[PDB]
Amino acid sequence: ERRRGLTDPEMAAVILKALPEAPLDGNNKMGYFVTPRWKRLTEYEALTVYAQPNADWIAGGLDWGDWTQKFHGGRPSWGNETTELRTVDWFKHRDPLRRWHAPYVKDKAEEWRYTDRFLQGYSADGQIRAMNPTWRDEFINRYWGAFLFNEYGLFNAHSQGAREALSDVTRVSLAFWGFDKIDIAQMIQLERGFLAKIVPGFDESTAVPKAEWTNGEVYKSARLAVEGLWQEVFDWNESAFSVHAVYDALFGQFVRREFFQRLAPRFGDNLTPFFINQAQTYFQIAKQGVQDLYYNCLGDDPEFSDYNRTVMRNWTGKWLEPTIAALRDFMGLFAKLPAGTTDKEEITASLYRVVDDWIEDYASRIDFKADRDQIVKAVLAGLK
Amino acid sequence: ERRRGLTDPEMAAVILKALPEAPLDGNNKMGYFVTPRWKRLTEYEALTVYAQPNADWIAGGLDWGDWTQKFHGGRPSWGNETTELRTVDWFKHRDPLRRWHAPYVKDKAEEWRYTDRFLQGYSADGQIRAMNPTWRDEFINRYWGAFLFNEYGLFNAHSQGAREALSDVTRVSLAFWGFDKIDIAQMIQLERGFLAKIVPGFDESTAVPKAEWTNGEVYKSARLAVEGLWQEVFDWNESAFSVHAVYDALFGQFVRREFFQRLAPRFGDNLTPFFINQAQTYFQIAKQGVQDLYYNCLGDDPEFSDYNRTVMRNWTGKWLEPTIAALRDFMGLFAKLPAGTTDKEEITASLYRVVDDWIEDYASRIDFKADRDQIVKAVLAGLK
Amino acid sequence: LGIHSNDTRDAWVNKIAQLNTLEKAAEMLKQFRMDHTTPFRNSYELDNDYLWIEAKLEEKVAVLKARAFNEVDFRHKTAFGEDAKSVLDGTVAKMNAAKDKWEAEKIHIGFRQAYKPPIMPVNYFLDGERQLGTRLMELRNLNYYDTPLEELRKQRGVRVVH
Amino acid sequence: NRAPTSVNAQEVHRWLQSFNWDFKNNRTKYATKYKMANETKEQFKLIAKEYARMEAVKDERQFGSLQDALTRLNAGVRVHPKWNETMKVVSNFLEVGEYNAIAATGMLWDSAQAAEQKNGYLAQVLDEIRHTHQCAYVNYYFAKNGQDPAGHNDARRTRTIGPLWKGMKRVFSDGFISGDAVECSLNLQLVGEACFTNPLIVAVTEWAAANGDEITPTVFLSIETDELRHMANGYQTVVSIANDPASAKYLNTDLNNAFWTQQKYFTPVLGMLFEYGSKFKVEPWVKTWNRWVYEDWGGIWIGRLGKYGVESPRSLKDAKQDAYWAHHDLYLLAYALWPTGFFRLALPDQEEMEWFEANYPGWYDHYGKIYEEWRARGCEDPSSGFIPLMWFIENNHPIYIDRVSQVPFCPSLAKGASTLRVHEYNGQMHTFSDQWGERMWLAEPERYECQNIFEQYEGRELSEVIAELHGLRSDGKTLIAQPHVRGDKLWTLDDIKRLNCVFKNPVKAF
Amino acid sequence: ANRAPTSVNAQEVHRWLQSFNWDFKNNRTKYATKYKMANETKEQFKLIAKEYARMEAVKDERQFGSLQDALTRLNAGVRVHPKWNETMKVVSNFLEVGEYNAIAATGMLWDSAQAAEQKNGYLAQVLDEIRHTHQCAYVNYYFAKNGQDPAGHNDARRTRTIGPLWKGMKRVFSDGFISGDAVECSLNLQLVGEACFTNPLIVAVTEWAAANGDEITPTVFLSIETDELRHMANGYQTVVSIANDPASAKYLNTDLNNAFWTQQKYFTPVLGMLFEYGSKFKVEPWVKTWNRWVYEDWGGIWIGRLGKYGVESPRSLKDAKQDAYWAHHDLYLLAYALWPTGFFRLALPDQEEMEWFEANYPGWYDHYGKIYEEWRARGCEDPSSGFIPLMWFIENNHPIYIDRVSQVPFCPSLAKGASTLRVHEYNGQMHTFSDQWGERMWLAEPERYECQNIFEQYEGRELSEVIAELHGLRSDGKTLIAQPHVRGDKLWTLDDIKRLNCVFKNPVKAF
Ligand SMILES: [Fe+3]
Ligand SMILES: [Fe+3]
Ligand SMILES: [Fe+3]
Repeated sequence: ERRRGLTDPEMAAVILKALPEAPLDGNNKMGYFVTPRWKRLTEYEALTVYAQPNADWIAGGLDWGDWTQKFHGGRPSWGNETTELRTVDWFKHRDPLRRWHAPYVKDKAEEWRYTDRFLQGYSADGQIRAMNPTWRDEFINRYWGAFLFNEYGLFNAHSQGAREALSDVTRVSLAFWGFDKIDIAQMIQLERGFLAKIVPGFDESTAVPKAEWTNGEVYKSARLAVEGLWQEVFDWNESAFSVHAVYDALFGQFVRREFFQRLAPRFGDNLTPFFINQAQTYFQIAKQGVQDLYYNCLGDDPEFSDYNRTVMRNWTGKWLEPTIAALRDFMGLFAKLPAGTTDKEEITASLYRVVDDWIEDYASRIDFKADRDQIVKAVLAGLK
Repeated sequence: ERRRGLTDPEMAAVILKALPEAPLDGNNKMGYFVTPRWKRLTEYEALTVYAQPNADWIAGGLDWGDWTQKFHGGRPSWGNETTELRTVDWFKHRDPLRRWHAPYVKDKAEEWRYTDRFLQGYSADGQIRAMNPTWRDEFINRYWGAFLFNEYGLFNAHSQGAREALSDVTRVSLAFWGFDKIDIAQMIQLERGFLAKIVPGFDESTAVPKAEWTNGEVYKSARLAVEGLWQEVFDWNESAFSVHAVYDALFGQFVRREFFQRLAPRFGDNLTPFFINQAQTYFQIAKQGVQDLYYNCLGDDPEFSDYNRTVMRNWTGKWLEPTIAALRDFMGLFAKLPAGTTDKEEITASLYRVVDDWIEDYASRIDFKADRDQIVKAVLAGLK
Repeated sequence: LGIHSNDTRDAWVNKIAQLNTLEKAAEMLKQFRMDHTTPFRNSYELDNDYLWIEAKLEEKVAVLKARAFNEVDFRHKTAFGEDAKSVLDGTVAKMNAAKDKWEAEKIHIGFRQAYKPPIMPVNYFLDGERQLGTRLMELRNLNYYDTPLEELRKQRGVRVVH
Repeated sequence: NRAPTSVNAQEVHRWLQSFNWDFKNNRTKYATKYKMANETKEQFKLIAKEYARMEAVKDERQFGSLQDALTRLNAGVRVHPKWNETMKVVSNFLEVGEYNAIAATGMLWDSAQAAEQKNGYLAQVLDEIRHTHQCAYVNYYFAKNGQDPAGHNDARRTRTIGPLWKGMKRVFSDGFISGDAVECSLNLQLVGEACFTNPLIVAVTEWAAANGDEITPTVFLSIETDELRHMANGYQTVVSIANDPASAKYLNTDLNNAFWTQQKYFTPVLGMLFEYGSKFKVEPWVKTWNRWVYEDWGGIWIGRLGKYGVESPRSLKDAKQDAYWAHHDLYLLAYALWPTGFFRLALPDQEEMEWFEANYPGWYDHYGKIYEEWRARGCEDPSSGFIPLMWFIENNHPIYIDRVSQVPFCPSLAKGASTLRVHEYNGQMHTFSDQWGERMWLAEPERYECQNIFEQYEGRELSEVIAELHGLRSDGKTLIAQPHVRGDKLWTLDDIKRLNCVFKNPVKAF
Repeated sequence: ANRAPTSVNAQEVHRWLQSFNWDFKNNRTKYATKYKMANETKEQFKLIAKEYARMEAVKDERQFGSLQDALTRLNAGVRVHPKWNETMKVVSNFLEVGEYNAIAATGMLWDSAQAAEQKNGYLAQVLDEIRHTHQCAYVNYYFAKNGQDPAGHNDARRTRTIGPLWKGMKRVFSDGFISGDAVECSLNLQLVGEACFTNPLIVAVTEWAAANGDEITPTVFLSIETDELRHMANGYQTVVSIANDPASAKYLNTDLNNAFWTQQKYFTPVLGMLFEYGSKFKVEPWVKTWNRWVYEDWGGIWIGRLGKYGVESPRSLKDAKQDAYWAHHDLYLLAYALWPTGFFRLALPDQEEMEWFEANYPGWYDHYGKIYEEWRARGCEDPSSGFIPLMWFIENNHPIYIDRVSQVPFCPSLAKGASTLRVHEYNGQMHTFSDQWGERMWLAEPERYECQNIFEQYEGRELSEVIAELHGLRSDGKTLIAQPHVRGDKLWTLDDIKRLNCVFKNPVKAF
């Protein structure tokens, strides 16, 4: 049948005859010319950096000349004109988790199989018998279910970055961030489907949560903000920064951590916290990469740090107002909780936790002057 | 440098010359004579069944003759004398999850890496801040930590079975059950170590939980039952059965599910539920396997079913009273909670849930006549 | 001489380093885009270096505009103080009024030459790209093969050298 | 207390269509003549976690094979030197194709309005990241474990010296992402992947097996396992545009331009890399190209879309007419310019010349005569002071770069296409090798302004260009590119410097 | 939000493991033991169940990726010399039984330990032994599915029970592992078994497999090898835990000597046989390999290291060295004479094999090679000859005995090696011994050693009846799994064996 040069005696003899005495170059490191972020070059950098064939007029590019084929009108395939942020090298960014495709989908596959085992054990254990029926029928089904559309719009605000990103490291980072968002939306739907399976009369149709998202008053401003982030922003860097360093960091953090992960445990719902643990893990993972790109690389750029920080403060001011409006509207979800679930003191404390985290992690890195008390009072206007 | 026969031209020519024109036999299935539990024979069955070289005087063995070397005094390497239970074939058992070593360590490694990511995300998210301090300091540190020793003793109750199990399928199942128990104990200690890392002044030494387990009051009957199940039983089958179908199924299920998995979330603790989810997953998986071994294979044995059910009901009666004592003593833990955490109605409801699950899953499979009200009353006698 | 560093790039780096006001820098960038960047450019003298020089000029203009504009102005105004939304809308109206693909192409290429960021804010400019490009592609690709290459050559105004 | 239950991917995917909601600005951000219908369904019902699990299984298989048994077998070294050289180009060029396919499927994800079509595109986005890293890993493995890592270790910066890389960028970078998103989907999925990339991956595995290479099969078979989803993606793109009239106005023009774009580069380049880049031949490229383009693609795959308005490209006959000799003409040019590459090139030896004459009657009297003349002048001996580009100069055979496709061509010499068109527009001259690319330029002159190697390097000595762009080996002197694949008598930068070869713009004579 | 990303690694959990055990009255070993394992005995390796799982799953991933993907595409299972395919049948199945019984041996040792860290080392080895069991089984499975001759690879678990080499395999690698004192079992398994033979054997097996075109065995067995450092530490820790117990000075050395002799009595002839007679391409003479393994590597470095705890080199070592030189040649004579009882195909040594033998074992030819030439002339490979070498043994008055204790076949009237025969009748039963050490073992502990040998079990039965009853047939239903050659044609059938009319006799009945 098929003869292979590796095993076929005649072909192998011919190859071995052709072979040199020793390797023709002693420098056997792929990517040796890449500057390592850490002590020595990692597999991740060797496989990613300089895969995008930029010419030097896009900062950091190793190529020369124009694109071979441009858009009608002359728009370059990639260009400095697609974002306001400037830099001396777009290839400077490193995912602090150093994840290329293999480690990335390995981690997500581990999560998927662990989730499968958890759901099987949870159903066989009958742990649903401890869940408050009103919390499950109203809050998980309708409002937690409505948050899926928030995650989905946030996922979609990443497509134009997947197209326009000016380097391979930024492109892979952005793709992994957006993929995490879609994963979270699908995990919200998965929990709803699981409830439909183990709870008679529970409806996994997305119609009730979708009507809450598109027509309800608790998620109105969140939807307006998400629609703006997704379809009204053409700067891919503005999109990534404002999704992750403004809107998600405040609104989505408060909704996931300070409301559902906080209140579900009081209603016997250990099932939603299981999925919100995954969401929080993904957020915390993407935060390191977002901070690397926008604070370590662009915000600290040796030539454009000041201009870049001006632009990010601009974006922060632009997207803080709708983010605060979204938080204020969501504040109306507390009036629908059964009496005694939570007091204004706990709500105030959790809002302060969210805002203080956002100031430590994002606002202060660009010298954006945020008033935590002013922001908390603006959001608390929606409570009482 | 070494020449390999596969790639070396001269050696490969010699080997290829020696090769037959076609395979000498057509039956290329390595466990073809094994009776498959499912439609076709599995990799798990092929790799496991009949690895133990039992002679045929041990039910199901395919070898002949006596052991070549025995114990001093004449005791066989393996013999029918090590267990009361009788069967027509010790190789009938199948793990319903079909776990041989590769899928087993694959799942555990998945869980481990997921746990690491979850802990990194939880510490980065600052989720500790919402935990009750008294719950963390007294109930995680002292009592959830003390349960570590319960799990460790249950794990140690498997060593005789690992030496004495009469087939490879039973041996592998027993080993995986024991390994899961030791894993849970280590996960309790790991949670305590995590809390010592993220909470200043939290002490991860086992001295406090160990003093609770060895000298305390809420765990005394649990410790006595565990010491007996581990060191007083010389029957490997009685050990496995009583640990998994009597003691763990009632006491450990109540402590893991109806106290900690139920009350930790009422105190802003989503961290202990994370590990109790793994513990419950393991318990449910081991339950499937235990039910196969004891109810499907031994308890439904075509010629010893009545005898095996007699022996299992005897073991159940023997170990149910010490398990009830464990639960009655652990009832005293409720008096230490903050007032209003739970009422007698909730405690009774959880007790009935555990007892009904136990009767459904274990007690009724051997026709053991268990009074749910009598069991629950005996346990509730220790509420104060 | 040099592919990635040479004297032309050095001379233009020194020329750019001497721009202090956003007005002069934006004027220089607009003039450079008319002179050296398109098929309709005024000269192919800088054909090997103009993309890099334009990137340098864009950096200088962007820095000056960030310094000189306020947050709303940075978001909504061109480097020449015009309202980016009005400029975009007027260009789109002109494009929608275009009769054939020749006028449409002139409109699109002129818009890119005049308003490419950092002249117009990126959001407005890429919205303009979306709409104007749709119109240009619809006009161009209709009956693409109908015109014989001889007639097409005459319409493009191309001098046959071989 | 219940039966153990989970949820699978399809149960979640059932509701994914409803994930998208209606609002005024829910529209694509990219210029497009078409409108994708917002009820398009995807064939594969994947969620992100299920996609991760499927890909992670394949990744374990492949990386376990590479890390353990192929390394023990020394499989990275026991490959024919010519195939080791071919694999530098194949892997790095394929890697740019995959990398740009990530951005192209991002544009498609933006363009689709049905959430299911978006999901299919998103799966391809993740897949293209996987494929980029797999091809990169091929180069990384051959740099770490092969007989000659130079070019395997720095192709990302050393590809940019030679002319073949420009046409590769046309077909697999700019043809994928620059233009109408539907046009880019045709360039990528309908034409690029269906016609060429999938069969190319399979054939490259066969040709790597023949030449002792077990790394490329291990990786490329794994890549190929993903391509049914991408074929469904391209099919669904056609289906999702078929009901709007823009489809009937524009789809066949876009499809023909995409087909000519991809073929103009892949017909010569792939045949060259198979026949001249290998020791053991699997199959002549005439038959392979005929089966791929006319039979597998133009016949079956294109026919499957007749109900949606798709017709066979009107340039398919022109492509077939031009295809026969194209790769031999191209190998003449690529070898003559060997110092600009990042790979070592071999002259056809006696056995190869016999095989070529058997499969391409007339090959010897033109190509083999030229090659024997180059050999007798010492094209392989560093001290000869001869580079075959000098032969092209002395015999008045100017090499041009096509303005649109970027493909080098020598019209006075080529046995295949021999048409030269030179125009002057606004003080600058453009050279065209065929009617379709020239019309492309005349319709959209601002889409094609790439500078060729002759314009960039005009008036520069070859050794200066090689030094500036890092075409040297780790010792600092030997060139990465070579005119032979032997282990001794390598050419140095000083050998190239002595020739005193200076790049001239071929159009200046006009 | 607000805190550093933090996690807990295995070392931090393992630092508290020794406290997991608590004191109560019945907290003792359930097995008879002369020794006391000290608590506060540490383990070298700081592992927890989950970290163990992750590090083992990494290896599993690499190994099964190799096997499923690249070695399958390369036809590695087929392109193996036929002799090595046969040899791998035996090596894989017998090592499988060894690993499987190591599971129960380490379960008993985990029972015997009182320090939690020592318990944990033993537990990790329990899981490792399950892994190795499944890995050896997977070797047999891969060769059954993809190799040149599945028979023997596909039913070895029931067809091993026909032959006499399997009984000795059970004695050393099953009963020696689990029957007796837990410390004696540890000496058999860890100090002697793994340290002296199994660990070097696995590496040697990969060497010979690679020489013979096998890449499946290197792929699986290097993976197995990467776990043996922890198992060596387990054996060492056992010795350390009993060092301060006065029982050690009384008993440790005689247990170590008994264990070493047990292991060596089987592995000296059988491993040399499998290496030299079961391969085409030779890596090394077994005499030099044996001297390096037992006398130098183990009796020197390893035992010398243990010497600080009162462990002295075994007193049977000199006898073992004296008996090693011809042991495997004598054994292969016997194993080829009884080829129909095997589950693997044996070959006569060819001309270049005989030249290698006489180059490395001067005088091999005039004894062994002359016998093999005579058998070949008798048609021992030809099914129509009607000649089984056992018939030559009977004609020439060379009774073959089975040692009561070791189960090794031996022919005292023919062996260039030991050549001793002891027969005693005890209480109506006769017992035959080949060495003084095993005779002392039986005289000391007669109720430990009551294995029936093949001659007592098969006494009076025709060979074909035994083969058919025990499933020694290929799937066609008539061809023997065992063969006297490794060629693809002229395979013996149950009918040729039935025409032989070979009826098993008990050789001790003559006394
Ligand atoms: Fe691809
Ligand atoms: Fe693809
Ligand atoms: Fe082992």
